[PDB]
Amino acid sequence: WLQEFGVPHQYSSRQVAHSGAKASVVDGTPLVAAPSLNATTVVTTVYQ
Amino acid sequence: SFQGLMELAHREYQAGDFEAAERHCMQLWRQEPDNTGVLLLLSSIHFECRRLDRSAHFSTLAIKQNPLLAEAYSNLGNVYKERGQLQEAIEHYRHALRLKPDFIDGYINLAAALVAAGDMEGAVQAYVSALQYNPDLYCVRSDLGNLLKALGRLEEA
Repeated sequence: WLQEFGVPHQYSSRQVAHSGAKASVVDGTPLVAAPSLNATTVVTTVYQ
Repeated sequence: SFQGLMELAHREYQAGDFEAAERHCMQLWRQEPDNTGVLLLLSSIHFECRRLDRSAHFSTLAIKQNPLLAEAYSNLGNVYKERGQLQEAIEHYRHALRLKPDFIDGYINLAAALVAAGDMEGAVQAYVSALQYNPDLYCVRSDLGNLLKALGRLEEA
């Protein structure tokens, strides 16, 4: 650190202690759906 | 009509109705119990109108007079199809298309019986034999297509 002498700030750069509050954060809830039928088939002569 | 080939009951079958045709064939088979295809008309009428066992009885009469007619077997197999005995229908369809090896509609009925039963490949041969007999029955070709798609062999379907 002494041989550094680059950014000493007397050990006391920013982020010095203080009376800080706390942040607040968000979130919600998702709903759901149900998919219906998708078939698409056809025949011609099913009777006898 | 009277004293002639009274195909008028056939005309009513084309109309799909029964009453006049039904009594007409009754009167036929006590005036011309000579043809049996008329009795087949009767069995057919009973078929669509859900007169099942009457169809069966008249078919059995058809079996008296000429047990060589594959089509009585065809109708018997149809009866079995809507009354469960599908295996007997299948062996009847053997019997029929042994009697008339170049008959188409028997192939169709037995293919329906097969797909009801669960053997696909036999039905494939049914349809294919139909086709090599007739390359023009496009409806049966589409039926082929539905079966093959049910087997997931997409591209050739």
